[PDB]
Amino acid sequence: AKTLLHKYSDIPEGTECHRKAYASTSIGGATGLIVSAYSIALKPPASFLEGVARTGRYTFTSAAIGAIFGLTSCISAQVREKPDDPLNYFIGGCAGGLTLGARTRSYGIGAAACAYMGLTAALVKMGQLEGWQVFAEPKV
Amino acid sequence: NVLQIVRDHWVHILVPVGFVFGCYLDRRSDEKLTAFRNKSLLFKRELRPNEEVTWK
Amino acid sequence: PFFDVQKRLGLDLDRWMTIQSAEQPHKIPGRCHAFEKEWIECAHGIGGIRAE
Amino acid sequence: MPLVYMNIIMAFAIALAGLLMYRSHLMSSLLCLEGMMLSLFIMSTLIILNTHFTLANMMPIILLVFAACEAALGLSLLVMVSNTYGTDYVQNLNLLQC
Amino acid sequence: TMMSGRPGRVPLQFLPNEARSLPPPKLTDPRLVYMGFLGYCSGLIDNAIRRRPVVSAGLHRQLLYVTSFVFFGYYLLKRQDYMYALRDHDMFAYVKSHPEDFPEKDKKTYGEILEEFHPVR
Amino acid sequence: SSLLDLIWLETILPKTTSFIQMKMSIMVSNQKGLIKLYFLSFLITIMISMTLFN
Amino acid sequence: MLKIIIPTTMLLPMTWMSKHNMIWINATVHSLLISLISLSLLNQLGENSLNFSLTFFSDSLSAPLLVLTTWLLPLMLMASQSHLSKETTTRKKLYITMLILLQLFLIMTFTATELILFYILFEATLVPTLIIITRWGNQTERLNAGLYFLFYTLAGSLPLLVALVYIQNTTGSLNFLIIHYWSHPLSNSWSNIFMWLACIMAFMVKMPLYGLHLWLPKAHVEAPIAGSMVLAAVLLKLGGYGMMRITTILNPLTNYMAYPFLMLSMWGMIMTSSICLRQTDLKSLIAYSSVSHMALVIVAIMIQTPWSFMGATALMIAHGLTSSMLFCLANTNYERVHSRTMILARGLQTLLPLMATWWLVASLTNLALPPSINLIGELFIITASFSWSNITIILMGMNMMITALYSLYMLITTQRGKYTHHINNIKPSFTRENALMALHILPLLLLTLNPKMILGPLY
Amino acid sequence: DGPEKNYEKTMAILQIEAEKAELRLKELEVRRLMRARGDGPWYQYPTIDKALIDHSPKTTPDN
Amino acid sequence: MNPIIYTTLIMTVMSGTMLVMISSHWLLIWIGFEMNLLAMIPVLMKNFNPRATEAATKYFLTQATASMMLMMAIIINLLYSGQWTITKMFNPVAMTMMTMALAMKLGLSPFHFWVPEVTQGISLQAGLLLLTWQKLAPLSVLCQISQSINPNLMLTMAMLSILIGGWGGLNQTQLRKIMAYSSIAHMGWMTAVLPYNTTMTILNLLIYITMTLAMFMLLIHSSATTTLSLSHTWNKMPVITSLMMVTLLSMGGLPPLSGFMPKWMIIQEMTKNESIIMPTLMAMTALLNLYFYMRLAYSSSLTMFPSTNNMKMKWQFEHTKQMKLLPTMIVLSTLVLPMTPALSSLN
Ligand SMILES: CCCCCCCCCCCCCCCCC[C@@H](O)O[C@H](CO[C@H](O)CCCCCCCCCCCCCCC)COP(=O)(O)OCC[N+](C)(C)C
Ligand SMILES: CCCCCCCCCCCCCCCCC[C@@H](O)O[C@H](CO[C@H](O)CCCCCCCCCCCCCCC)COP(=O)(O)OCC[N+](C)(C)C
Ligand SMILES: CCCCCCCCCCCCCCCCC[C@@H](O)O[C@H](CO[C@H](O)CCCCCCCCCCCCCCC)COP(=O)(O)OCC[N+](C)(C)C
Ligand SMILES: CCCCCCCC/C=C\CCCCCCCC(=O)O[C@H](COC(=O)CCCCCCC/C=C/CCCCCCCC)COP(=O)(O)OCCN
Repeated sequence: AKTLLHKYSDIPEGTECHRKAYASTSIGGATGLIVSAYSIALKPPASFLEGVARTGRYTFTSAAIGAIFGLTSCISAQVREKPDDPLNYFIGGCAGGLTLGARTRSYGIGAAACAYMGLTAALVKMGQLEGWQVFAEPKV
Repeated sequence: NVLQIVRDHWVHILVPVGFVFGCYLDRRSDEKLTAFRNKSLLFKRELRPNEEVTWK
Repeated sequence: PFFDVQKRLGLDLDRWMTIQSAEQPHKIPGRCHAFEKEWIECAHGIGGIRAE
Repeated sequence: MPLVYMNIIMAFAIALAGLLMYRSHLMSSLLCLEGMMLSLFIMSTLIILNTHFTLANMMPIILLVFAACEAALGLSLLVMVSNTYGTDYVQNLNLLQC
Repeated sequence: TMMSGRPGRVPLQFLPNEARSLPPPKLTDPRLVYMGFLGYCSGLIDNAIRRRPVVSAGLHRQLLYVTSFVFFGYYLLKRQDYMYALRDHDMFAYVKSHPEDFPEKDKKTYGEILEEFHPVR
Repeated sequence: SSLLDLIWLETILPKTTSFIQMKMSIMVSNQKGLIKLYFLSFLITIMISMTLFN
Repeated sequence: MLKIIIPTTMLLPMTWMSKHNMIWINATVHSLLISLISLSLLNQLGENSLNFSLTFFSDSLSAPLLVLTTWLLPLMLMASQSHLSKETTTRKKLYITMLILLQLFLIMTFTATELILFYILFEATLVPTLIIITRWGNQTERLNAGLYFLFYTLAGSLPLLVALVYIQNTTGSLNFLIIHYWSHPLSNSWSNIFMWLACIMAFMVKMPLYGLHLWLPKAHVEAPIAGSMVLAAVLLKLGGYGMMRITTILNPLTNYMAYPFLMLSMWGMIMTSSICLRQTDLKSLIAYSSVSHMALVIVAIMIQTPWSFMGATALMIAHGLTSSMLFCLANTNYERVHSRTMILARGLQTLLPLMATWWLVASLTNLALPPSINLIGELFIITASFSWSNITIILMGMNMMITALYSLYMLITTQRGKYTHHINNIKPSFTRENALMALHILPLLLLTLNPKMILGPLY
Repeated sequence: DGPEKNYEKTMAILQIEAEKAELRLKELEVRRLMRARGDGPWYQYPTIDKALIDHSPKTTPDN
Repeated sequence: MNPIIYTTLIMTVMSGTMLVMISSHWLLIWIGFEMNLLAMIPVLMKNFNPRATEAATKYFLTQATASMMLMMAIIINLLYSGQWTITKMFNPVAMTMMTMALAMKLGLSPFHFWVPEVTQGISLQAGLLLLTWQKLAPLSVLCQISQSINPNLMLTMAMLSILIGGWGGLNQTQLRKIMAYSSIAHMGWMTAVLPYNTTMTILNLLIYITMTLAMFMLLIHSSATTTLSLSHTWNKMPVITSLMMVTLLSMGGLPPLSGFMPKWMIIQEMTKNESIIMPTLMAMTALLNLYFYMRLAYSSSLTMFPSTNNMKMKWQFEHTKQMKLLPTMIVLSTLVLPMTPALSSLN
């Protein structure tokens, strides 16, 4: 539910790198499990063993991406000594994209994932700073 | 030949008629923005003895 | 959406079954007749937000 | 909220899961639908009788009637499927695809 | 805005009685002329689809299209004007009834207001 | 002319978009038409909305 | 303004009820008559504007563009009269209808006192152009060109709608007068940065900016002649006009948000000028020249100084006329040759001397020769950019030299040299083409006498 | 025509647009307050009518 | 079937929808849904064939599951508050389940899978009725309880619906599947503005109904089901292809055509509630709908595909049956932008 997001957000950005990495790993694992369940439901490959292999690889890939993103972003935030800077989230997103490319083993997916994940992470950080709303409440 | 060229050249009068109609519409639309006629703080003028409006 | 034909015509097609306290046969009372009556009278003609 | 209502909602959820699992035998799908309907009838009857909402005693019967009608309709469709294929396996309905 | 639950509303009235207190749209209204133009376009398209002389196939049919469109446009314009008048009336009544939420702004002059100047170089 | 205008500027904005949308269309529209998988996905999304959005 | 909009509308029933062999005559005559009516708008005053009504207003920025738009249509008809000979009456009438609709949309766009109406017509100008490109196009790549032209524009302009409605929600009005009078500074924030990007990108994509210009060579090459002239002359100026109208609310953010676009334009002018040198096609060469000139206009607008704006307006008008002339000449060559390749037909000056004269005059005007308004706008922008920074002169001078080089290369390859031996269908030039070139060029040499009419509101 | 015509037309147009902008801001604020509180004619979601209640002896004193 | 029986079934479908819209009791609304489903099935099976039977059984299964979920939600709402009137839901679980039930009935993703197949199996006339008329009851019910719906669930389902419709429309070749995905995307657009302003929902519904009625009537007029069968049309009735291309451009959201009115207006409303990211995303997504509409227009009218010899014989015969209201539908779906403020009529 929203408990994992609260766990990730409660930690200060510039401290507790291991806890941030654990929270990001949990979020990535949950997303990987959900996408694996959808893939299994819509495309039953051949049997139980292939299905469990596919769900395991998807969950591991997503968890690795999340862990790398969290660790890199927190490390950059601490080292630069400048929190609330979207540049740290951009570096984290590009690192996550790089691990996605390494897991898929093709340079094109790695570069595209770096670009389009650093951009998304930077946008998320900017929204958190400025209070951008995705699901806006019905004011008027 | 009268009443014969009309059936072939009646289309030429369309554009000038449209122009005249547009001029009339412009004047009529200008008639709706007279809320400050002769009340501007710069062009405030006393009317002539035989003048009713500053501009039309 | 909701075309209130009933209130326009005063037909009462389906309004008798809406609540517990509305003209039960043989005047058999609901188990929570008093509470429902109190809440309905509290929230009548007040609007959804203010009633809540 | 006592345990009886919890058990009835659990039965409805189990029947819904059985309907959505879809092993084979579309007749089993219809059976799952009607199990869901029976759970609905039991729950509504208990709720209405508990609160002495007299005028609402009509609601279950009406419900049942309509639902049974749907069941009949469903059965008809099933029959036609078999008459086109010789059997009612769910996997045979794959002519139309996204 | 959601004026659906506005008190004292007849459930299925196109034009309430109070809507008669507003000036009706002129018969030469530009919007009514636009509805007439839409009717004429519908007539031309109808002639085109049926494979008939587009300009001069059915004069009665084109006239009926124009008249129906003008009729519906007139009534729709009346309803639109009434609804907008209702919205403005509710706005003004609410702003009058709640002076605390709409305080009078302390009118100020540009002479005693400091706006930062950003030179262009 | 060739390397920037005809190769990389084409690869970045239009060609990448075309490739991504083609791949997504192929992924989404490839359904065998089995209602077994459809209703399994329906159950999955019912569970997800029940436990996530509350 | 309705004295202009109404006759343009009446052009449609006039065309559709004309005889089968007299549509061109009527359309040309009444289009020219309309242009004369549009001439009255040019007499602007040093004060605010000619506020006609609540919906339309005219400035000294809108007046030259409006006059050029009204003047272009007769030339488009004379250009299209050639390749539509074997076309049915209904399709020719549909073509003229598309041209008239395009002119009407542009006329309503250029005044558009409210920004949402401006955006609505600014996107409405996209349908007739796409229909013209994809329907009456020769090559098989017209479909891809139409798709590129549609999507490049729409992707950029879609966030603009959101930005505009947001501005209306906060500011409370989108009328340009109120927007100008009540303007307030934009604070340096991420939200304001993205508002700036949304409001700017929609106009920068259409100009086009270097890096987003991929749609322009395709659209210009695959389109028919009339589509080519309307793209190069007027449709490119929509972005610049919108940018000069909308930069009134983006200060002082622009002071540092202009760096990426300034660098992109100041390098893309050099890149496209160099590209023009090594080109196997004429229309592609002219399209890249248009890209270079529009990049210079982008630099001028982003500098945001009075001389920048004056030079931008002058360059807009001059480039429109020059590019239209060049596309006309290329089309006349292609009609006889049927190949559209620069080196396939050579030495045409020996066979067609007057067309060689027209080629020389068009190349000289494109070369920014004094005292033509091309060089007036060029020099104003050069001085303004020099005031902005002393190092821009290097890039601008390099662009000038390369521009001269590729202009004279275009002239020499097609006009000088020995004629190609195996071409024997170079018929003498008709009176229509000579009249078209004369009507293209004479307004330029006439406007060089009264520059103040095209120098914009900051004159 | 003379400059006074354009001058006064512009003044009238400016007044109209300024009034419209102020009215739009007021409308947005009024809508926000009305939806937040619910004490105005707008955003009045229906409730149960109280004319449906039966006020009669119910065969049981305690209702 | 017999014309009298067909008319009776159509009257019963309309009566069920009317009963859903004009009733203030949850049980009566459920009864109206059941009547609609019961009478709608033979309309799909008017032209008997295996494809029609399979489509009808898929539709029946989906609708029956949705109705059972709706009844369970009604039961829970009654349990936690002894109220039958359709008003604030008074319970989160009941609201969630009723939202899923109405999503299943409407066709919003991820419950969208049945729409393309049901539209493909059944005929054009059946498809036209299913695509436009069916939406009126669930949309009315959703509008009646919009103050209780959770914005997160509705907004995410609408976004997913827009994405799925846009992506799935690119691949399809048959016109009926293209229409199904177009309907999915339009409903994703329309249900996103439910929490904010239901008037925009009704306006978008009316505009979409007009556009899809015009397009389906044009497809029936020129009896084409696949893309190539439509490409052959220009050789006989070019006017139909031109009108269809104009309507397709309108359906893509291109101004100044009528199809731009809803999207624009909808965006405006979500900008009043400080929702900026989502309208931008839905616009860039509707670009995909525009793309496949443009591809269809390229195939149909803007280019002349090769014809067939036998088509010569079709030149001599005229369309015997003319469907009334087609010109009106085209005009209303193409040239009604200047009358946008009439949406204040609370249509
Ligand atoms: C020796 C002389 C040398 C100089 C000659 C100069 C001649 C100039 C002719 C060209 C004029 C250009 C067109 C100007 C149009 C803009 C002005 C126009 O819109 O005004 C309209 C009026 O236009 C004229 O009535 C009609 C002029 C149209 C014809 C111009 C002359 C040339 C026409 C040639 C047409 C073809 C000739 C025949 C060919 C076979 C409406 O005026 P209105 O808004 O109410 O004025 C309000 C202010 N009032 C009350 C003081 C008047
Ligand atoms: C490709 C063809 C051309 C397309 C269009 C090109 C133009 C788009 C480029 C965007 C213009 C600039 C964007 C942001 C400018 C702000 C300045 C910022 O970048 O500099 C530093 C910002 O630091 C980092 O840059 C943070 C952002 C990092 C993430 C952004 C992505 C960077 C690379 C992505 C390139 C992709 C571009 C094309 C996308 C498709 C200064 O740090 P700081 O003083 O503290 O913050 C200043 C802002 N404040 C004052 C409001 C707080
Ligand atoms: C293309 C745009 C859609 C066109 C739709 C077809 C047009 C022809 C329809 C013929 C008339 C329609 C209705 C017939 C009049 C009598 C019915 C009347 O009593 O209904 C009233 C209501 O009248 C209708 O709602 C207005 C119909 C007008 C529709 C046109 C608006 C389209 C706006 C944008 C396009 C501009 C028009 C283009 C030319 C038509 C009662 O309202 P009320 O019961 O109290 O509120 C119910 C709604 N709630 C529940 C949400 C509160
Ligand atoms: C030829 C292809 C060109 C593609 C152009 C696309 C990029 C255009 C630039 C971004 C477009 C989206 C901007 C949003 C529209 C402006 C609205 C606005 O300004 O409101 C902001 C909202 O700002 C945003 O929401 C921006 C979110 C952006 C999400 C979409 C990202 C799209 C891609 C981003 C990177 C692209 C930038 C470079 C593009 C270069 C061209 C490829 C204020 O937020 P408030 O709620 O009022 O907060 C006040 C209280 N603190």
